[PDB]
Amino acid sequence: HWRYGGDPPWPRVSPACAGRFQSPVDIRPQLAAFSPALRPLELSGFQLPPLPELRLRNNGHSVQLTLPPGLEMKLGPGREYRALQLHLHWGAAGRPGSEHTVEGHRFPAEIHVVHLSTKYARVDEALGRPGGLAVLAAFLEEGPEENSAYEQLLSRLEEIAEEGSETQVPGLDISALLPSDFSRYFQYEGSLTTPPCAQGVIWTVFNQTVSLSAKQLHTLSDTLWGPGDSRLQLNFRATQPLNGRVIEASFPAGVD
Ligand SMILES: [Zn+2]
Repeated sequence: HWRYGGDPPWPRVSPACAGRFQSPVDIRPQLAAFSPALRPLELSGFQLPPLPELRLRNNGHSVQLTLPPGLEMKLGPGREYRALQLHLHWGAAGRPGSEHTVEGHRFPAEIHVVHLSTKYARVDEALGRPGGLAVLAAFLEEGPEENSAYEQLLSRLEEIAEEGSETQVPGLDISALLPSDFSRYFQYEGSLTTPPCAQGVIWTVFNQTVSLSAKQLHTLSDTLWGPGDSRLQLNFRATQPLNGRVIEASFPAGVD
């Protein structure tokens, strides 16, 4: 069972993790290719009613929320997706833990919403195929006040503190966990960021962050336990070389 960090490498057990087009990456906005074909993201069905409830589980590597059928996400013509699940990556006290970085800057945490192309019917069919999976990624930053949407999930972490434990949470507005600016993002082709590291994943990284209180960020990083009896912390993969890939930007960066 793979773990975050070390020692031992990931490719010893999962060779595809040594592929050339892996995620996450460092984003350098002044060097991204401006692409006016990248239009605002379109989501539908993300505002869920309270019932039915959704599964929330500590899998030892993250906390993962299973999404119900019917959430649709469109990256552009020919690029339509159904949402499957979301999960988080974080650091520890006084240490950030986002997966993507911007000019080498690491943010406190990161949310990933994983989607399946409408071209397939099962995740296993889509693994490794160009565009088969798409992930929406947003950075979580510290703001002054409590984020009410995130509190619906963060208040439930204590009951799933032990690795492998699960609970049920009321339906909520999944789009309220994401930034409000759907027009400004970066996009590139990469991989799953855990084994088996399958390539072909379309990554979309919002430029705008979401704000959580200091207490909420502490709740996220300090509540859960992983394998053995190590704290579930620093659960992010190191950034990977672009190897000639171009990151596109849906907007002009771009001055400083
Ligand atoms: Zn992830």
